[PDB]
Amino acid sequence: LKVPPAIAQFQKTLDKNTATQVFKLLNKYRPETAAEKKQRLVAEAEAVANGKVSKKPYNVKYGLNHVVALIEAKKAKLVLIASDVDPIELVVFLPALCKKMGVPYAIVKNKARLGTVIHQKTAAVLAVTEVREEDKNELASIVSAVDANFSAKYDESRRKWGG
Amino acid sequence: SAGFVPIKQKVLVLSSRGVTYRQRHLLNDLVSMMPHSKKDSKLDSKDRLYQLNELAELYNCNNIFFFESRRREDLYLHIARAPNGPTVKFHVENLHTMDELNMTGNALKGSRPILSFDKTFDTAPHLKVVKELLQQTFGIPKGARRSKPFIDRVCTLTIADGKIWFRNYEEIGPRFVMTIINILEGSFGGPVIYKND
Amino acid sequence: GAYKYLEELAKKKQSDVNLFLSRVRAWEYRQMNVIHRASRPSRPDKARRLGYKAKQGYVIYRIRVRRGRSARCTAEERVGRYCSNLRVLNSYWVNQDATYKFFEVILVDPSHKAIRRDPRINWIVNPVHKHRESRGLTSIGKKSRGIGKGHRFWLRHNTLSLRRYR
Amino acid sequence: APGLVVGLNKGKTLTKRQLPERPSRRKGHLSKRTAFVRSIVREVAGFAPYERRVMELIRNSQDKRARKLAKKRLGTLKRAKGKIEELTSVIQSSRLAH
Amino acid sequence: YVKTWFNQPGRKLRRRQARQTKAAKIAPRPVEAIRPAVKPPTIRYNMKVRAGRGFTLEELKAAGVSRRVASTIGIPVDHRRRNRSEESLQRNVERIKVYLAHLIVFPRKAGQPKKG
Amino acid sequence: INNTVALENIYERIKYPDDISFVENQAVTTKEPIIIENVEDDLARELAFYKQGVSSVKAAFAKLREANVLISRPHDYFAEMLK
Amino acid sequence: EIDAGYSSDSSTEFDPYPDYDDFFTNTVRETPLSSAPEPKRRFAPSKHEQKRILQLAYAIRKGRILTSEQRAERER
Amino acid sequence: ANPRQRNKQRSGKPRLTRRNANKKAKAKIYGNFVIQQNWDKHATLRQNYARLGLLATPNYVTGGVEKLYPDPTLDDVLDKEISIAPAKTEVVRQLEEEAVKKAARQSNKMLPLSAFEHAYIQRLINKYGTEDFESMAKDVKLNSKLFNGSKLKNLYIRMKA
RNA sequence: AGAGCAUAGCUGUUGGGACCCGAAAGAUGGUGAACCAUCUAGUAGCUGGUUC
RNA sequence: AUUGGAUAUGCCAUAUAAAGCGCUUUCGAAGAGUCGAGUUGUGCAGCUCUAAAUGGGUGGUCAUCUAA
RNA sequence: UUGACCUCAAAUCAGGUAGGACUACGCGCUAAGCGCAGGAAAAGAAAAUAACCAUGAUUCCCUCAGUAACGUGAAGCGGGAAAAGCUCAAAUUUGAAAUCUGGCAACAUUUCUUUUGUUGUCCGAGUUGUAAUUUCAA
Repeated sequence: LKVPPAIAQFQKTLDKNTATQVFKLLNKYRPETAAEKKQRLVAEAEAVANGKVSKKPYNVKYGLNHVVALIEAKKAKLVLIASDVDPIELVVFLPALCKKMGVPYAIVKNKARLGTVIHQKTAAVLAVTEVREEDKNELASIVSAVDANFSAKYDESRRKWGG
Repeated sequence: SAGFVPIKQKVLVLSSRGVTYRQRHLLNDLVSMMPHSKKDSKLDSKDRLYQLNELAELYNCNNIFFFESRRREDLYLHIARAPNGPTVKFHVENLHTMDELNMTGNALKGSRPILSFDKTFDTAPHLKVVKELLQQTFGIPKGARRSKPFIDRVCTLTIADGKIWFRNYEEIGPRFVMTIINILEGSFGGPVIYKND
Repeated sequence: GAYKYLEELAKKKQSDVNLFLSRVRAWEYRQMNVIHRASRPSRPDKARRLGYKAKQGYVIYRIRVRRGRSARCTAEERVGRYCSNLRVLNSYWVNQDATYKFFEVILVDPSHKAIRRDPRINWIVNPVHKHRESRGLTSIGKKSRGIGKGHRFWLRHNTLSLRRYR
Repeated sequence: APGLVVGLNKGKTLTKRQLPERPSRRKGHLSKRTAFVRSIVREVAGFAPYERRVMELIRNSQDKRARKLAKKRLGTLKRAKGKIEELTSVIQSSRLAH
Repeated sequence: YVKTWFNQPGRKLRRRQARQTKAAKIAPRPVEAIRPAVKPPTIRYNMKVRAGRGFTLEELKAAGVSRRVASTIGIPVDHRRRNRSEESLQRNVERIKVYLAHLIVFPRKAGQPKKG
Repeated sequence: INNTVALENIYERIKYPDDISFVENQAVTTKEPIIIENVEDDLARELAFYKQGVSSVKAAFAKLREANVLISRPHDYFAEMLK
Repeated sequence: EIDAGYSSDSSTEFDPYPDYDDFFTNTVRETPLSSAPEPKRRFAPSKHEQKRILQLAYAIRKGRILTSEQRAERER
Repeated sequence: ANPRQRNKQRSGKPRLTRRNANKKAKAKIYGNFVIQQNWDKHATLRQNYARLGLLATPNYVTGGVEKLYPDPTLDDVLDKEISIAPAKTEVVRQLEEEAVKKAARQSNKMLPLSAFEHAYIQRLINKYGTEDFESMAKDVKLNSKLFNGSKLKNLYIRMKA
């Protein structure tokens, strides 16, 4: 058949170098594991039991409903969509929603790579909303690359029927 | 444009939600009686009758036949002229369909019938309008599609005890007690100008 | 979040996105058995509003019925006999073509402790809920027998009630 | 005394009350979020084959034919009027950016 | 088929015992809940007063019984019914007031954790 | 209600052209009122209707013959009947 | 008026693969989609872990949970 | 008649005869203790309620009652405050007092503070005072849990006791 | 310047299997290569009978 | 001897918690091959088409409900 | 060359469950046939009536009423029995998946050495969404 433009736009993913750079920044903001989080809580629990303030965390945002609500909140600075969601309808609107709400987005390879970042088997989509001040330049540099290598590229190919 | 091969008269026949087998068969018989009736689908709205002109304009009909079955118990028939025109609301009772055994007539489809009207219609100006509207509608205009040059039926309307008896003769079969309810000056709108009482 | 987007997309069914998916997915569904297990619902929004939770004990089964009883009613019954250790929760239309109508059936495992201990789905463990599809007790079973509230919707008639003092 | 009297009558004196509106009656009110979602999905999903036919008929100023198709397609003039008005808005919005 | 009424007095007795059983369980409190007084909905019966289902949310607000604690003391709440006239409001607000006048609610044990 | 002046004006405005042929107009409205006062009874109403129909048929047949309208249905010419 | 005419196609007797059309996302929305006020909870330390910390402390006090020092020294 | 029923007649095994047929048997009152100690096990619940001075129904009665002996405005119905009602019998008086006394025993609804709460409110108090709770709420360095001025007032009021 | 309402009895009559017995069928579901079980107390102007 | 729901009382109680009702210069999501329309068979089902957002359903512009 | 995920398989792997009978009463498909339940079932908290001074889930009884409607044959109201209300989907927990099955190890507990749990730990499920909060009466 002839793939519609909204479904063909997923075949033109993000390239080697930019994806590797994107995942390098994501891996500095991975969420905290279930095994580690318990250790952090029992450390704080033991501190309060013997005798007795912290800072807000900084981790990448995941979850389809959570991220879509972050795009519509104009909070997400970068949205990374898996290219192989089994029901494609789950993300078929995400590129158009990101275009409408002025968010930089990219379609990257494999849900597992996004899944690995957040200690899950699979992640449909990932969003970066806030980064540490030390890495504001790195996120800004990556977003520029996504604009140049994903949004500036293709562009016309996402409006043409695929296949 | 305005219209190609313009036939003088066309008829738009509708029914409301809440119609019955006796009522539908009556609607089918009248639609089959005349070839310039454009049978259409129900009107889901029983409130904004002003949209009826939109159906008439779209379907290129000038005569509107709307069936309103209130309480799905009594049949009210509105006859109106699509461009402005007077809207006349009628009552229908004593249903006889094509399956009844007193039926003995058989006419020809598309044959233009002869219009015979009661002389009491000329006694009152509102009865003149009702008689005038009926002849322009039942009377099949010349050049109508699926119309035959033969003549095989005559429609007889007699005003007995204030109620019109519409009988078609070769009895053709359509039987009902035609009773006037009221008259609206506009196309399904405007102030009421006549109450039959 | 995105479940609102999924449902408004489902409304447009002849749309370019949906028509291409309906044709493609109908092909893949026809290549399988008549009744086959689905890893996840193909319309996760419809399953979710009908009762599906992504937890152990809930099962999705896809079935195809010959187009032209209600097909949706027949989908529930045939899946009910196939997975007879499960209770049928609900069922929803997913796909169709010129020959087949495709339905997905939500079933729960009544013997699973995660279902046996959820007070929200506890109710289906009780034996009064064996074969709700076999008795017209599902959503499309209830509608089929005109069960509802209104004026649109037998022993009491024919009996002669003879009272003690009469 | 804590008992009820059943039958008889009560003071026919009347004093009307203006009751507020119930939250169930709020249904059918368009939301800002639902308007946004429906416009996004309208764009993404594309248009039905009969919606394309209607939009091209409107494009060539064949409005009478366009309404005849939509009314036969959907099934009512009321649905046809809304579909024509929605697709006409789409045509104007697309014509702005096309 | 004939429905024969030979169990008319055996039903009568069974219903009395169900009342007796219901009391035995909650004997200090009435065997039936209280009901509002409502006017039947027609031109034929609107001059009668009959028992309703439950009290409206305007009636409970005016009396002083929040819709949560209303059911716990045997006051039914009908959310569907409303008060189109002040007569129905004041007739049933007074009914709740009289019922609360005769009410003896027995205190319950409340958890009192040792710490703060 | 019953605005006679308005109703008469509407009737005249929407009046069909009398210049149309009798066969073309297909109207047999005469001047002598064939209306039985006892039309409540079935027999009197049927007789009055039959008399009006007979007069209408005779007038139409004479007009059809004058206007060369073959009102006689031909057996060879087969067409779908109304009933 | 109506003229009771018959349409040229009255019953009484094209780029199947068009390009994507941006009639809605051609312009960027400036403001958030929801006007719901921000809850205070997002500006405060989480009550989820505070609930979890307190019930971890209780098990530490009751000896159900081996403390980090006791568990670490037990590994040796 | 039935084969299952002939199965039992033709076998020497006894039936599972259970003797639980007690007619005129009324249910015995558990639930309350004051009601149990003043319940005539013969009389009906209507009679027992009426003798005890209670109401069996707060509504009407759908039949004639037993007669044994030949016995010889909006603002006013909304702001009125009925002052309870007298207790006709001694059982109702006994129920009334025990409920009042039981309230007195369990009358300390007020809560003490804890170590965390006391240091939280005290630290806010020393810096901001004991009257400006609005400015207390708007502080974030000390009011880490981000309590509003109404929860701070309850902490301050509760700390004294 | 109201005579009805209820209950019971007798009598008549209408519908229920309908005073008792007796009529060629057919249907649903089975058995054996027609039979069997329900429907069925099938259909009555008729036959025979109908008790001090 | 098995247990019901209560009562009295002891010991624990993760309350840095969880509620009800005051207020609002803040918000308020609501179920689609469904509803509906056309046509056949026995409201329901088949088949063709197929929606909306103060909308939709059902009654007399009003009332009343708020489906899938 | 390795690993992650996906999809499909195998096992006399571990733990379960289904069938058949009864069927007076229940609920379905099509008296009979067929399917499926329980101690009752079904129904059930209005996309319900009404046109009033309005009513208020369901079921049952009386009445409406042999009425309306088109010989068939109700229903609103009215009298009574019993009365009980709620759960989700759709809004980010986002200052923290707060959620859950299982294995193992302890402990407790029993209509019961037969039952049923608690705590700890490890894996798995789950961000394609498990909890809390919310259900328009808001």
